[PDB]
Amino acid sequence: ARVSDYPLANKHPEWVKTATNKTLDDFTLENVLSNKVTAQDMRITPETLRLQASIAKDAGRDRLAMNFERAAELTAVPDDRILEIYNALRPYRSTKEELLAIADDLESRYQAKICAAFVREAATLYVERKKLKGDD
Amino acid sequence: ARVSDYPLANKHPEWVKTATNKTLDDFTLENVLSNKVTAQDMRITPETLRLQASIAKDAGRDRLAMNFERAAELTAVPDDRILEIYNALRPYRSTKEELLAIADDLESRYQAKICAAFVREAATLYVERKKLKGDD
Amino acid sequence: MRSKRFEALAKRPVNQDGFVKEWIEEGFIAMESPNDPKPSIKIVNGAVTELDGKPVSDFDLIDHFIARYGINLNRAEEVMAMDSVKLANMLCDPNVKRSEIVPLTTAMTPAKIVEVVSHMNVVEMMMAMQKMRARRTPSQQAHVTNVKDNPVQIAADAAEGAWRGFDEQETTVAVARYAPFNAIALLVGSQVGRPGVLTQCSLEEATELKLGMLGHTCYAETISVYGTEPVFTDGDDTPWSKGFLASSYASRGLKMRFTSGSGSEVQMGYAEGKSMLYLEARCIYITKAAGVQGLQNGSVSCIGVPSAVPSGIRAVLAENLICSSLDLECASSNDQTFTHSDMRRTARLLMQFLPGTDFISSGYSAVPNYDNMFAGSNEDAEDFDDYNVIQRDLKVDGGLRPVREEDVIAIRNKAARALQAVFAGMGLPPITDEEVEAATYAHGSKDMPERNIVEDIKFAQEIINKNRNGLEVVKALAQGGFTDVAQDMLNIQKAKLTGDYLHTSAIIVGDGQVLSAVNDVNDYAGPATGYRLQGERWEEIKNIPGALDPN
Amino acid sequence: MRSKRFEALAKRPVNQDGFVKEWIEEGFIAMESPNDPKPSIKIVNGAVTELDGKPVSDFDLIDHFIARYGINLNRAEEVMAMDSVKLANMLCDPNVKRSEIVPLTTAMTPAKIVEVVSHMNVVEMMMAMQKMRARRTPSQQAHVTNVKDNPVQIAADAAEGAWRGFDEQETTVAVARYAPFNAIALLVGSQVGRPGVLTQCSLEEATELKLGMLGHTCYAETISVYGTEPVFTDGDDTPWSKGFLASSYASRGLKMRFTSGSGSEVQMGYAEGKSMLYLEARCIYITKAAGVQGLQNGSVSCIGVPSAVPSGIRAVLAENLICSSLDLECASSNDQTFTHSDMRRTARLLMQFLPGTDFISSGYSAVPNYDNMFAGSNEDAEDFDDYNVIQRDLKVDGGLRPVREEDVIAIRNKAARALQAVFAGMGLPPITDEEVEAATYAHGSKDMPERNIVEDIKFAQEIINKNRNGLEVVKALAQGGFTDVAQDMLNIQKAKLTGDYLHTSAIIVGDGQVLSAVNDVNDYAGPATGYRLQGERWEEIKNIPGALDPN
Amino acid sequence: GPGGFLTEVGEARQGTQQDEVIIAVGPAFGLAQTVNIVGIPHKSILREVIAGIEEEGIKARVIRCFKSSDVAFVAVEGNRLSGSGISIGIQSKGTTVIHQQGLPPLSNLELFPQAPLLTLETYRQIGKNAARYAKRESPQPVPTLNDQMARPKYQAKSAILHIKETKYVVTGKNPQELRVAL
Amino acid sequence: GFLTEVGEARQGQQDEVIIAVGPAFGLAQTVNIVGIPHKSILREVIAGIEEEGIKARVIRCFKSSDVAFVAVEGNRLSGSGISIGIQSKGTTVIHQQGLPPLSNLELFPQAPLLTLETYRQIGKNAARYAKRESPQPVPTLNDQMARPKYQAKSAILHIKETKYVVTGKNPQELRVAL
Ligand code: B12
Ligand code: B12
Ligand SMILES: C[C@H]1O[C@@H](n2cnc3c(N)ncnc32)[C@H](O)[C@@H]1O
Ligand SMILES: C[C@H]1O[C@@H](n2cnc3c(N)ncnc32)[C@H](O)[C@@H]1O
Ligand SMILES: [Ca+2]
Ligand SMILES: [Ca+2]
Ligand SMILES: [Cl-]
Ligand SMILES: [Cl-]
Ligand SMILES: [Cl-]
Ligand SMILES: [Cl-]
Ligand SMILES: [Cl-]
Ligand SMILES: [Cl-]
Ligand SMILES: [K+]
Ligand SMILES: [K+]
Ligand SMILES: [K+]
Ligand SMILES: [K+]
Repeated sequence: ARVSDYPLANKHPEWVKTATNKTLDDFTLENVLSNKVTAQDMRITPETLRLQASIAKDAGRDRLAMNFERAAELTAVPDDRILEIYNALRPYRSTKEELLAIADDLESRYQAKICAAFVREAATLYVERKKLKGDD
Repeated sequence: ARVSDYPLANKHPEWVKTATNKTLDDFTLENVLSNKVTAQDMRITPETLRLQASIAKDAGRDRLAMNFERAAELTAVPDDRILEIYNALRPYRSTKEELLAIADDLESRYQAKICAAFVREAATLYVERKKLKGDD
Repeated sequence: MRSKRFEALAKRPVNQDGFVKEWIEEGFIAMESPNDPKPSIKIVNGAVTELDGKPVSDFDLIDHFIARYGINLNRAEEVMAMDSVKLANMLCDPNVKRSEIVPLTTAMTPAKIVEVVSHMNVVEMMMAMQKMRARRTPSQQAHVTNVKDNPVQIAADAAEGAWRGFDEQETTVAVARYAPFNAIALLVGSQVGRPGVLTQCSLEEATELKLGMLGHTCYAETISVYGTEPVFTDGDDTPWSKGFLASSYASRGLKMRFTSGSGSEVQMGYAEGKSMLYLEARCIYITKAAGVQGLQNGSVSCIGVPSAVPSGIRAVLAENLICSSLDLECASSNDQTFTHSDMRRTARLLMQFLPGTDFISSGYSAVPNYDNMFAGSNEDAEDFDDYNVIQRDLKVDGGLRPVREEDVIAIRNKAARALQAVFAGMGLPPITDEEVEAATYAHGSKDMPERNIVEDIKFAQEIINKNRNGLEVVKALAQGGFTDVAQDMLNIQKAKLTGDYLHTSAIIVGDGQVLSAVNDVNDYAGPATGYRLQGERWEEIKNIPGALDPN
Repeated sequence: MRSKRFEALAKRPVNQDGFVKEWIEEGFIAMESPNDPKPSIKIVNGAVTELDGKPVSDFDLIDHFIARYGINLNRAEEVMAMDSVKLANMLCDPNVKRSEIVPLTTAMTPAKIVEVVSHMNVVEMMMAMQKMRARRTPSQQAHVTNVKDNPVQIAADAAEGAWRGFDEQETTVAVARYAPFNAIALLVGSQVGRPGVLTQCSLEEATELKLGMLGHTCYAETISVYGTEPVFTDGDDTPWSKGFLASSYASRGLKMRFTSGSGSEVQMGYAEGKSMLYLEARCIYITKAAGVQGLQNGSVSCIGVPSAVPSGIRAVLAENLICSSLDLECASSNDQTFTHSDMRRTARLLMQFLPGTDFISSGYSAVPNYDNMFAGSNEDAEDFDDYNVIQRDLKVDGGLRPVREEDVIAIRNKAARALQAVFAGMGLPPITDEEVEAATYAHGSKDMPERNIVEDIKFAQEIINKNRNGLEVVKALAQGGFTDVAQDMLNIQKAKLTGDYLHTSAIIVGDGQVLSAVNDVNDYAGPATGYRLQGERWEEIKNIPGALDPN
Repeated sequence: GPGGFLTEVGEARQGTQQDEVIIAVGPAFGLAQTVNIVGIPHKSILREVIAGIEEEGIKARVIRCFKSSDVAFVAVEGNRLSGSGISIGIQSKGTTVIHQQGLPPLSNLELFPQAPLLTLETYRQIGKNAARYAKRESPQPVPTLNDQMARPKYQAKSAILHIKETKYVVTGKNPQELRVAL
Repeated sequence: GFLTEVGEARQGQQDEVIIAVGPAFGLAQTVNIVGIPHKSILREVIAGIEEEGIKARVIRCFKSSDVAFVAVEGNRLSGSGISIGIQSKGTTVIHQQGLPPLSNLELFPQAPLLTLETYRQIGKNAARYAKRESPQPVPTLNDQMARPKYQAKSAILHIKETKYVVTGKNPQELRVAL
């Protein structure tokens, strides 16, 4: 997609589906009140994030697009697990083995390959820079 | 003179004399106390002003130079006559003839040709724009 | 015998401010420090072996993150060889396009871009900022807080701030357990005042992400990064945890920016002997490297540190300029108290107000400063009329507008009634009619009845513990007499499904129209080009209270 | 029921200011009026036959003077043919030299250059002003007055102001007959504070020239010109009488500038339906046409007129920029009260302070504003510490410096003692030791003993009527034990013999050295070029009172 | 026009006796405006100026001037006709000057350049001092009134009032002696 | 010299609150940022705890000078899970085991505003949290000029406090002079 395709809401509302194949028009007050749509339905998809990454690249923002690609992978990870992985990356929280296990989980369960490499990289550097459990 | 000749006080002090042919080093504290020099002696010359006009020209300031040329002529006019002529040019002070007489006197006493022409130019326009005595 | 002249001067508010002499060894120097490294880069087999004098064997986590993710290595050597004076000239030259500069700055090292901007005076920096600002239209962000965490007051103040022109609004908490109430009140009030205003609640990082996951915020900003490794560590993060956090927000469809700012490393005790501006450049490159679209900087909460030393307010403008020059959205501070002097705080604000940034202030206080729970802003609600007058004096769009008292009363009253309906529908501790009336006419929490704080924070934490989400708020409004506000709240939630407002500088204006640097690209090319205040927007700014019609 | 928010705002000082809606028919509009003429010039036989749409047959005295003397006809067809947007771009482009622009701007008609600068925002105007300013070094001018015309206080305040950094100082009179005393006191005190400071006494024109002829002033500035013929007439001059007066000053070796400023024609009742900026352009071209080297403008004493209407403070910067672009010294106002608000007056000041002009202020009040006989300045003596702090915050040379109380006491005391010796030597009504002490420690005239004003003005007018000249002051100092001050007074008089300080932007610095645009030409070419605050001057500005050593 | 209290009784003639002071009012004084810039009535101003002149044993004569609305030039027309050479010029908005024959038009003996600060007591003292100048005394000048916020509060209002005053200028019309209804 | 070490702090039993002080508290600095003596500060915090029938146990922490991490090492050792962290310059936090390190139960983020009455009330509230009560939070103190007056001084005091950090060294129990 190009800059001219942005914003999706104003140019291509029909490009936008949710994780449960609902559309933007499905989210009405009537459908919220009747529970025809719920919070489970209201979550951005990896396809939408990858379309926005395409627009970011067309806008000259390659790093923003890389962020969107990592986010696309992370849509498959549940909220509680997202919080667990974020906390494990904070200083002195994790053993190296725990970080490598998170990376293996990202790759083998959620196919979050970029995010898994990102965590493996942190693991290696947390050894060198002494930010693992027991280093404080 | 050119801008490389400026300031005269540093580059060419000997180019500066006063109305009574005193030089800058004549104005010492002791010469003032002994009345060896007086206020009559402390007046800029047309020669100095015409030098500064040439410097103004060299600095790209032709109108400033023309002001300095008028000022050179006016050094010859006594203080109280300067004030009389200035006042005569203010609105509703003079008849057309009174301004033309001032111009002719500027030339005959002081050879102030540029200033005399300036006064005649004003006199002509004061008729058209009704700024003579009796026009208010 | 005293000089009465000096006795008069000693009483002046500015002489209550904190000033210090430069202290190089501990980083108490704003910019242009002798301990700062000389710009350099070396690359072998596509990987950085040296960064600003430091070999890769000595890299800390910040060096590694920037060297691996933050610099375009294909042009870094070429750009390093460029004359930093010529680059600074290009920055402020109206005839060098923004798109010609971004490929150069994104190939610079942190020390290099600091060397570039340090050749500039503040006039040159402002001239460059109006060009490098990513979004063509400037905007504004407000604080909405009070010392009681009173939710009725937050809703009313938020409606008023939205009505005055703020496109983002921010709350935070005196008592951390109150946060879900503060966030919901801010969101409801903001949508009442102008549907589309984006809202955030600034908390501890794990807490703020969870609150956003439940749908009670629109975005996050205070996602902090730091310029030395020991300070980053006491900030309870690394570049990798903060980069993962950034992508986590995006994966929930939530807009976010980082926050940094000169002087944080001094305040937190480990400047590593470096100037504030050099360390801040490291923070800006961490933000770029993480793929984060924007950054709140300009010292922000640590403004007492650069302001204490020479050229500190110039350094603050410089760090905003580095941010925008690296093609990041800049929410440019002007949000935190540093002086007792009205003259001095106005000079500090004008550096960003005059050229315009993506958010001229990243937290103008929309409440009187006694209620500001970020310990006071550089502007507050009692400055609203002055701010509008200066817009009109200078023909500068500062993002705000004059408003009518009758309109503000009505919008505050509607916001308080809407929140009353939410609390009733969600079985939260009641908002009384007396409180609705008080919030309508209040200046701040001095004018509000006392609430039962113990009961409020019990129910607020139950929102977290029971995972009560934003659709409960939509339903409560829809079923409590506010179907209009319910629809606007649903529309704000629907913005999280499209990814549109994840892009650089994105806000939501008008009829749900996303406005970002993508579709509002800054195209500055000198006089009579780029953003110009004109048309109906200029008519709005001219119409200040008290202008007598002389004929 | 009232909103307490609006009750708080209604009490703000800014809401005491006078604001009006635009009134186009009477010229109550700052710039960009529909009635302003479009640019045009027709030249036949080397003479202008049409100027900005007006045929020569419709010319008033102002048109005739501008058309005959004020426009560089040698580049007039080229610049008239150039696009005004491109010209505005050239003004702020750091790589288009001032020397390349001046031949073209001086060839513009008044409406043309107004059209050019009206394409600019204030950031662009400041970017241009730092380049178009004639003198490379910025300077500063102060008021020294009090409501009693107390000469002892004037001498002491003048010494302090010179010590703080002002290179020009200006007095005027509550009672016009006091003027010779005010002028002598100002001159003596200024030379005590810093030998070389230039002094003026602002009076009715014929009175002021006579006072300068007697040697009791160094220069004159308030040599007023006006932008419509009926207003010029009530100002008691024509372009020809003011041009003759300009040459009269030069013929006595006295530096002078004109004064104009937006809004005078509205204040004096005849704007001829034109915007303030267009009429002010006419005033700037009258100054150019007269061959006068410089101009005080930026609304000056009529600042309540443009500030009342939209874009008035921007227009004030525009008229300063027009002045400098026409290769005139610009003494850029910031000398007159227009607001109750500290925020508002700081924004108005920074427009000139940030880029620098030949005199950033043409009348910073060196006394508390209650003593300011120009009815108050935009800055006064109680702002001295704020002004120095902002210089340090922004690394901007505003022309002033921090000073020690002990030094100011000593310099004020020496000035008061020197004037006491002058008055004794000249047989004037005595200055008592009590008055010397009072002036040493005064903040203003509230701290001074009452003088016999009737006796003072008797002897003051005798100075005029008996033509008592400046050498009497020199003699009295020398005979009363102030040989050094006598020498410095004599040196000031000697500067009237060389013509050197008659040139564009001239001041006298250091050891009698003239510093003007001729030997200090502005060579701005972007970052790291032109005037930069650095070295010992920067060390001086950093050393503000209260900066604690941190370790 | 409402509030009228000034009747033109013919062209003012030059006084010959030295024991008079002329109060010269601008062309709109007491006509299109009946109060000064802060609402003091023109009748009360004139009452006090007249009373101050007369209480010094000097006669007060009132004229209206037309050729300019500028208060200096109004006063100058008055000082030409005043038998003492002393005049007081008063603008509708309240600005006042004590003038003297032989001085430059924009010079003066005393000047009151911030009309918003003048009280009825000031106006009486202005009349007293003018009469004392007519008696060739050197009176203590009326104490200086100066308010650094007067221009911020009132300059725009002053400009608007003066624009309105100027509409009553009549080129070439000599001053008219006034009969005062007091 | 009113604080003496009595050995490594051990895990608590459930009727106690730990006051965890920073590594320079009562040593290189003996007053807080506005001159209140550390001895008086601890006196009032302890007295507020004991007024509630709860025991006060004071420790010094070394691994970080940050008051959140000082309080965290206190709440892991506290038999109630409740701790009070105090920096030399006076910043104070009531913390709770299980919260994120930079969260808390109550926070006092403007040290210049605290009085000895505030410190006594902070101890009182912590002891009530230890008893699983829900006390009214200590009223918010907020001064928009506190940072303008004191942030540079706060930074300098904290730079000096930070010199006493010791990586890897566990907290030491302190005896408070009578
Ligand atoms: C604004 C101002 C002007 C303005 C407007 C004048 C106008 N006629 O509209 C401008 C800049 C054009 C101006 C010019 C002059 N001014 Co003037 N002016 C002031 C100033 C700074 C403030 C007055 C003000 O805003 N008052 C508040 C308003 C609300 O009250 P107001 O009564 O309506 O104010 C009016 C009078 O002040 C009047 N006015 C202003 N200046 C003068 C001078 C004279 C002689 C007279 C009769 C009236 C007059 O104009 C104002 C607007 O209508 C005063 C300083 C002060 N201490 O007050 C000097 C001041 C009064 N002016 C002075 C002088 C010397 C002059 C000039 C003679 C200078 C010259 N180079 O020719 C001219 C006179 C021109 C004229 N026809 O009046 C001196 C008077 C000294 C004395 N004791 O006699 C003062 C004290 C200081 C100064 N040097 O500027 N002035
Ligand atoms: C300056 C400031 C910061 C600075 C300095 C922190 C530091 N450790 O040096 C910066 C910007 C780095 C910062 C970061 C954070 N802050 Co903070 N901070 C402030 C602010 C705006 C002003 C405090 C001040 O200047 N006081 C005046 C000085 C003279 O007194 P002082 O006692 O010396 O001040 C110290 C404390 O305020 C302390 N501090 C500051 N923030 C925080 C947060 C926590 C949890 C703790 C224990 C201490 C602490 O740092 C100051 C200097 O040492 C306050 C607002 C307020 N209402 O006070 C928020 C505030 C206290 N911070 C807060 C938060 C949430 C945080 C973060 C957790 C946010 C994050 N993204 O992680 C981090 C914590 C990092 C840390 N290790 O402390 C919240 C606390 C909410 C609550 N009730 O728990 C507040 C109320 C508002 C806010 N959202 O910013 N903060
Ligand atoms: C107010 C919020 O903004 C963030 N914040 C404010 N100022 C800075 C700074 N200089 N550096 C890093 N983060 C900052 C913190 O997260 C704080 O809690
Ligand atoms: C203060 C002195 O400066 C001059 N002065 C001040 N402001 C202006 C203006 N806008 N136009 C012309 N002259 C002015 C007058 O001479 C006045 O007396
Ligand atoms: Ca913010
Ligand atoms: Ca001046
Ligand atoms: Cl990128
Ligand atoms: Cl020229
Ligand atoms: Cl220093
Ligand atoms: Cl610089
Ligand atoms: Cl308008
Ligand atoms: Cl513009
Ligand atoms: K946060
Ligand atoms: K930083
Ligand atoms: K003058
Ligand atoms: K003008």
